Amino acid sequence: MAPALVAAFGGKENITNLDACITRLRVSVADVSKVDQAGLKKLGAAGVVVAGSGVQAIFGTKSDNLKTEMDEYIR
Amino acid sequence: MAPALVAAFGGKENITNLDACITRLRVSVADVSKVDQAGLKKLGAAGVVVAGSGVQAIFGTKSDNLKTEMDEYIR
Amino acid sequence: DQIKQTNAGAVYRLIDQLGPVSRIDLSRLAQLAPASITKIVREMLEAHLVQELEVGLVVETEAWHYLSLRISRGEIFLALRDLSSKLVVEESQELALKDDSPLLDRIISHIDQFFIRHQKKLERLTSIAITLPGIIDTENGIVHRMPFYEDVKEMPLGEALEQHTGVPVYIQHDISAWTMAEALFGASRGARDVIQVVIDHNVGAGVITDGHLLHAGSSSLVEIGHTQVDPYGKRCYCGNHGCLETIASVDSILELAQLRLNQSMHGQPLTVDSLCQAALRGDLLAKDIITGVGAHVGRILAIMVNLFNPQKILIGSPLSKAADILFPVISDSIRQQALPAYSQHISVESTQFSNQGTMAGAALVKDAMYNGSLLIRLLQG
Amino acid sequence: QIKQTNAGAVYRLIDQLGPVSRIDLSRLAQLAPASITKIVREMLEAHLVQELVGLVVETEAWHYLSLRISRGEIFLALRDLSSKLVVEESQELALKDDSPLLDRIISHIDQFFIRHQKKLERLTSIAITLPGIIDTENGIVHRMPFYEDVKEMPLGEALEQHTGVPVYIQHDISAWTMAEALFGASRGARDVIQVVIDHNVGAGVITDGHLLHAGSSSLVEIGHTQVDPYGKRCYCGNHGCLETIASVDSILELAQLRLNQSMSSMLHGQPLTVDSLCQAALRGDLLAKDIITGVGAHVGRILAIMVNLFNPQKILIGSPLSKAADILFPVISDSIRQQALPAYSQHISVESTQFSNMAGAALVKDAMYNGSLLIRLLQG
Ligand SMILES: [Zn+2]
Ligand SMILES: [Zn+2]
Repeated sequence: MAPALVAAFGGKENITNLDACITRLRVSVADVSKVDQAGLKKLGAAGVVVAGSGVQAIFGTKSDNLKTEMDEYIR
Repeated sequence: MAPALVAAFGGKENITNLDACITRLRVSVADVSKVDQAGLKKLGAAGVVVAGSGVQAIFGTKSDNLKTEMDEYIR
Repeated sequence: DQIKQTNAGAVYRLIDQLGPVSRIDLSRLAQLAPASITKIVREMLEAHLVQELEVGLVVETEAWHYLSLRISRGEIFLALRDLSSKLVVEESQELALKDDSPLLDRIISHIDQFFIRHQKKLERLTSIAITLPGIIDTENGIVHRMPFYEDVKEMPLGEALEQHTGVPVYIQHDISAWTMAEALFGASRGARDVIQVVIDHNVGAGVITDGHLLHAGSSSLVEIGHTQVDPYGKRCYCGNHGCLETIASVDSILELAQLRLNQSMHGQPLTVDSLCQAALRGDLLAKDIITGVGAHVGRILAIMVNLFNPQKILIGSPLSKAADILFPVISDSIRQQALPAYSQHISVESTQFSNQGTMAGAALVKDAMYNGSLLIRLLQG
Repeated sequence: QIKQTNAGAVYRLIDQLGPVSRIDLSRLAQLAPASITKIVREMLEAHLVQELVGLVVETEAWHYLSLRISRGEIFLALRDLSSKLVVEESQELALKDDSPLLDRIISHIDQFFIRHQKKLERLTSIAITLPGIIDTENGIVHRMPFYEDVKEMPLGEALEQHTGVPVYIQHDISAWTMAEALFGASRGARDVIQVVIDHNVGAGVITDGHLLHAGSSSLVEIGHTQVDPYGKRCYCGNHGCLETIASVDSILELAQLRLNQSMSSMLHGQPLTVDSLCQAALRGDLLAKDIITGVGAHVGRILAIMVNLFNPQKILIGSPLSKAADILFPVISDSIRQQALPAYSQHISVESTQFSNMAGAALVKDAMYNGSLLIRLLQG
């Protein structure tokens, strides 16, 4: 659920900072061009906000958890 | 039960027409002032409507029955 | 009841407009509790307000009647209508204006007179709606002041009439009531925004935005009747001089036709009907009076468009007869003066109900059934 | 649906009076214990409201991008749903460039976002206020007053696609109208009329506490009501419009053309500026005076008909011309009272807006109230 969620942002090489609030998944990338809008939304996202250089994936309560699942897909 | 209804409306010498709907007991009268509305309510009328010279007494299903009662009581 | 009242009038509203709907459809549309739907529905089913089309529910209106009467200048129009507002019988009486007996009581008499003669056609009396010009306290049914009948001043012609019959009395300003009456039944149906100008013994117009009738200050109804289109004109009973209603008022238009007939040109006495007909045939003198009004109304209705942008513009007046000569004038104006992106898709059309049709209270009773403050009383029989 | 209008109506309540219990929401908002308690339950689970008996609103982590396009400048700022300010920009816009405008505006927004990429806590929507004819429904700016290049600009569709939040198109005028009512001069009033008199002419109206919209939310183009049947062409395609006669530029253009002729004015020497005209109209100059008077007289006549339609409590003017108020105001009032239902005009007073230079606020709160934005915010 999270290994394909890191690819939806481009990949460990494009995600500069992985973060998440209560219901969103505010992740800051290096290149928005590489952000997969479909895959994110076809994985649970109710909307993808691309304000500037930071994406905000709308998944819900699973967000606070998903940010953790994606950080483990490095180690 | 029937004679009380005739009395409340003013007795036979006041009832000029007597009919019944599916939920009301319509009865025309020669003089609305001679009609005891308070009683009509006490007997079981939910409401008493005065439209011109025809008093509508709301009894309900039991209305087409009481029109038949009052009808034989006037004889 | 308190929420059972609005909760109820919502299910009715859905069945009156969307019927035949299913119990399920109703629980889905009204967004109310499933078992809560079956309760309300069953009550109406028992009190004979709705019936099963045998799943399949559609209002029952034939057996219930209401009295819709509108009082406009020395004339009272009384009619009995269905809860669908279909009429049964209509009749127009008189009122004289000045009399040894107050108006308050003369009105009650006609109502009695009307009922007596039509006691065999009348079925279940549900209420009476009254529409009239004047300053009206609608939530209390008290006519504060009223044109035509000088001696009025705080007339509880709503409370006394409610006691004398025992059914609810709904009283609304003539134009406001009419405007929404058109919006539910006729002309401007299916529009959230609507301007309805009314031109008769008194000029004024009503407007609807988003889906609500527009009010001002207090109730302070829209008064475009007093918009100085002529910086001089005559003296108005308001204060200024040259108010729209000094040129556009049917009475003026007729004083103008007359005081302009005394100097050459007809045949029969001068009336609004004979005027329009003359202009209809091709007379240039009557045509010039009609166009003249449209010049003025047009100017005002021009800016009224850049403000609201209605889907429909309606003209309520005996002059809708001369549609061919007056409307085009209003249209040009609106097309020459308001924003092109707006005046594009919008035509000045005629009002569907005459200035005399009892259909003006058609909404008062519908608002009563929808808001629930009636379907609850009728629920008993 | 009914869910959106029923959901946004409970929110609309909880913010107008904080706090309010699940009972006042059921009561004051007309709703049963099922569709008034559960409607808050999902709003609490989405944090649009706050706990503590009493219910208030949570508006700090929610933000929205607001921007205004002036005759030549693009102002930016992020705000809370309470309309508080988080950060504001001051970037120049200019007229001609390599790229059109729509693409230029996007870069501007994108810039604003990378710098202040740490202030943002959660984006809900973006609200723009610019001049010109607009479709709003699709947000297609048709034509504009200072960018003849702009022809059918899908600003709404584009800015949404480039972020993922709803776009709101409105005029600098409407927005400012709600602002004056929220802290300006009409704060506390239910019926206001606000006229703006700058490079664009227009008027925002507040009816019974609500900001008057238009048919299909099409905006009030009161500035395009013909006042002179012979006036000059207007970007709306018509001519003689109000924006054509009272537009501050036209005033000076009219003064300038009339100066270029055989005419006297304490304005000959000092070059013509919006300040210099008033400053000279006050000293009695027959020219500057009569230009403003006329200006005043042209806005008053229209404003007189609006008094008859809305019978407002207060009438506000927002213009650099309010420097010569003792010439303007007294004229607009004189036009109001001489051609409007007395009872309406005999207790009305013209006053100047106590603010200058906006920001959505009205379109974002109302976006919450209608329940449109709320439903989309309930999953986020
Ligand atoms: Zn007048
Ligand atoms: Zn224009």
